[PDB]
Amino acid sequence: ELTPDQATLLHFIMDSYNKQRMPQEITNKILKEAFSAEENFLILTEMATNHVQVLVEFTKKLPGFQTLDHEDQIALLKGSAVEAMFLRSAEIFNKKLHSDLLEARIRNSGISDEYITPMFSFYKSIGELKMTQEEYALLTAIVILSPDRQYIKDREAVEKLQEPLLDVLQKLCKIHQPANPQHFAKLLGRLTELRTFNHHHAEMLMSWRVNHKFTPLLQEIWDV
Amino acid sequence: HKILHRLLQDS
Ligand SMILES: O=c1[nH]c(-c2ccc(N3[C@@H]4CC[C@H]3C[C@@H](OCc3c(-c5c(Cl)cccc5Cl)noc3C3CC3)C4)cc2F)no1
Repeated sequence: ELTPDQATLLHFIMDSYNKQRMPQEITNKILKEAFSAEENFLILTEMATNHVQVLVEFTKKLPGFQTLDHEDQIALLKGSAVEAMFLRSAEIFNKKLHSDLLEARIRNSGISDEYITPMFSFYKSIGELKMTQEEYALLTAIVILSPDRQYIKDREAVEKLQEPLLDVLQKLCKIHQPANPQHFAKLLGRLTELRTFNHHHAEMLMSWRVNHKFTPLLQEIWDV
Repeated sequence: HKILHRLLQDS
């Protein structure tokens, strides 16, 4: 039982989310270039800073995000970008159609083996959920509008913007999957798992830093 | 955090 308001809120988010387009001269670099660790780190940097450009140009389109504290709305992206990059990469790695090449480049880009194992454990775990593109898009928007983010002053104001998305996603889990009432519970469990990755991601950067060169935009979100 | 505010509120 979805409403026409939710249906039009889902429609906006989806077409806001399907507008993501990996530029051709980056996506073809994955195969055409060599797999040296420095070259792997170079490509991964470009994809990261590009998806951040994608991410801001999908977040500002979120209904009501612009109507918030300038300092707090900035804080949302600071704490949601890593989790939204994990969620977008998890979708591409479990999509059925080059995923295998990028994985090899991530594994051979200078990351400590302490962070590889949880990363692909998460990717595998997300894959078993068999999420639709609607669930990936709503989950990304839910992840951004989080009330319990750090350095947040108006926590109650964010609640008003998140609750409807959770309301929409919860209906979809009950509508499209009645043969499994834990699908919604397992969906929300991934946001919990993303927090772990978000917080021990700066250590992954640290190892990458004590060795390289980040873009100013990437330095501007991850505090480098 | 200049570029994020700059990349925000754009036509
Ligand atoms: O339309 C589309 N979108 C895409 C597409 C979108 C996103 C991605 N990943 C790439 C690029 C963005 C995102 C996450 C990851 O970022 C690289 C990345 C990460 C990282 C990782 Cl290592 C795992 C999880 C989260 C993060 Cl922050 N941490 O640092 C980097 C860069 C600095 C070297 C790999 C890969 C893609 F192919 N492809 O087609």
